[PDB]
This record gives sequence, structure tokens and C-alpha cells, in this order.
Amino acid sequence: MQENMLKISGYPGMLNTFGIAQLLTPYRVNGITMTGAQSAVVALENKFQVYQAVQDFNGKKLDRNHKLQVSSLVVSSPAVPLE
Amino acid sequence: MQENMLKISGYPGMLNTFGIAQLLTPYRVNGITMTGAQSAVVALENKFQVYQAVQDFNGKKLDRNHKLQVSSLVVSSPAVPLE
Amino acid sequence: YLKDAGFHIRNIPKAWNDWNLFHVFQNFGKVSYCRVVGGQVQLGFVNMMSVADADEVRKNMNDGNLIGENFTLKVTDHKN
Amino acid sequence: YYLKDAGFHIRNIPKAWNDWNLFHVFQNFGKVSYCRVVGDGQVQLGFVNMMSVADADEVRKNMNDGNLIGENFTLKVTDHKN
Repeated sequence: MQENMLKISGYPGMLNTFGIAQLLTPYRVNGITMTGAQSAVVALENKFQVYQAVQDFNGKKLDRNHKLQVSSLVVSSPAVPLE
Repeated sequence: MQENMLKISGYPGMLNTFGIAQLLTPYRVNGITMTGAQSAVVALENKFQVYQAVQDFNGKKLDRNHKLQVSSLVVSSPAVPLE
Repeated sequence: YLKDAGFHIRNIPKAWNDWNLFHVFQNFGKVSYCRVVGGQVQLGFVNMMSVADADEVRKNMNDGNLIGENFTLKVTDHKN
Repeated sequence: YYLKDAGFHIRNIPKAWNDWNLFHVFQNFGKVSYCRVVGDGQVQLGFVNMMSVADADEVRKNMNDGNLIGENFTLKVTDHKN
């Protein structure tokens, strides 16, 4: 499950768990644990969705007052070098 | 409260409650009870958001295989006629 | 409260209810919340669904005035 | 379970690739929901589901007669029908 998990923060403090899931559209969210007013640990469906969600959302400016920080331990690990 | 509730159906059977909330972006979802493979009862924050969600999503084509049906008992009820 | 998404409203005609206020602001974007607080005018409060929606209201105002055919709302940004 | 019209069956995958190799081919065309390789010859089988039907249609627009052609590979891609 480690490869399904990401950390997300920086969103508005008012968000509930459903609002955090809406931030991650269209990725499949299977679980969210809030860890502060503006931070949560999120389980997505698999490591590919985690990898893409970090790419899409880390550093994303939601508005002039909020910027997301998104991280995970997922590393793209091709067996042969990419073309 | 009745005026916070809507019915939504027709989305892909695969969705979980987080996926249904993502359908309703950007409205604030506070509760979802699935009632079948492709139907749910949803509580939004208030009657204005329910009203707008019904407008935005009823009849919405998600893809060539899925069309949303969205309904509620919320009625726009201005005290004086609109301009 | 979403920062920069809310408005204080003055000079609302006293006959309006929240639905009347809502439909004024819905013309510019999605509305999160809206309320009136009731001799001739009343106060109110509107929260837009996002900052971008509130900025759309701001683009359409004349010096803090939201003008209609039979009303002039005085609108200010709510700040914390 | 799965999203209708968003899934692909893959043949002719170079045997040395893993799931990440296959992922990066399809990520060029859209968001990827799932991806797996299924280890006789120099080739293996695989499966990719896109995030949405539109993503899968973008893959379909980039195929040459059912083939996804790289510099060193030719994947034979067919719809998972349903």
C-alpha cells in the first residue's frame, strides 16, 4: 500500500474529505485521512495514479492564496531505458 | 435537511463515494449514500448548491455510455419576480 | 470561509429574500452561500464558489456597485 | 469494475519491458488508470486502462492499423470489448 499513498497539503482549510477528493479529479481516490487543517494522506488506486497525481498537482496554484504540495514515494522504474 | 439533498444516477457502476463527489465538483459535498450500482443520495452544503448542481449535471453526458440524471425538491423561490 | 470569495452587500431592496440575492450573483458565477438580513433596504452576504467566480463579479462592478434595472447593490469584499 | 470503452489488450510487448515501460507509452496520449504486463518468444502480453473514454479515444487516434509504433517496438492494441 505504500505505493498507493500520497501526501497533499496547501488546499483551503475549509475542505472536508470529499473536497480533497474533488481536488484529485479524475484519479480514483480510495481513502483520505486528514492530518491537519490543510494536509491529508490519500490512498489512490495504484502507483500509476499516484505518480500522475504528483505530476499534475504538486505546485498547482488553486488560487492566489493556495498552492498544493503533493508528494509520494512512487518512482517511475522502467526495466529498460525510455526511448 | 430536505433542501440539501439530491438524487444522482447514471454514472459508471465502478465509482465509489469519492468518485461520486468528484462528479459534483466544485460543489461542497457533505454526505453520500449509494443506493444502487449507479445511483446515490447526496447531501450538499445548502439549497443554492443543490439548485446549481441540478442545473449543471442533470442530463450531462459523461461519455458515450453514461448520462447523469440529477434531481431534487429544491425550487428557486424569489420573493419578488426576477428582472 | 474561502479567502477573497466573499462579499458584504448593502442597499438590497427590503422585499427581496435570499433567492432574489442569489439570482443576481449567479449571473456572474457559481454561488456558495447567500443570505439576506432584513425602512427601505436590507443587508446581505454572498460567498462565491471560488475566487475566480468572485473575480468575475468584481470585473462587472462599477465602483463597488452592482446595478440592475430597479436596484443598486453596494458590494464590498469581505476580508479577514 | 472497469470503465466501458477505456480498456486495451496489448500484444507484441518486448519481453524486457515491465509495467512502467508500458505505462510510459500510453501516458503520452492521456491519463492511465491501470497497466500490467503478462510475461516462448521475445514478446509478452499486457493490459492498459485509460482514465476515461476520451483518453482511450486519444490512443485510438494515434494508432496505425491497430498498432502503436515506436522507434524500437510495435504494440498490437485491441479494444477490450464490452
